[PDB]
Amino acid sequence: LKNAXEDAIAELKKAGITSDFYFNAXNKAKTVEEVNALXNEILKAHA
Repeated sequence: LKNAXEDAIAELKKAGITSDFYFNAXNKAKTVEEVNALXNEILKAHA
C-alpha cells in the first residue's frame, strides 16, 4: 500500500475481477476517495 493506483490494480488483479473490469475501474477512479469506494465496492461485490 504505497499508492491506493498500483496497489488497487494489484489487489484486484490477484482477486480476479471477471477479466479486465478492474483495469477499467484504472481510468474511472482518479481521486483516492473514489479508489477506496469504487476498491471496496468491487472487492465486497465479488467477495
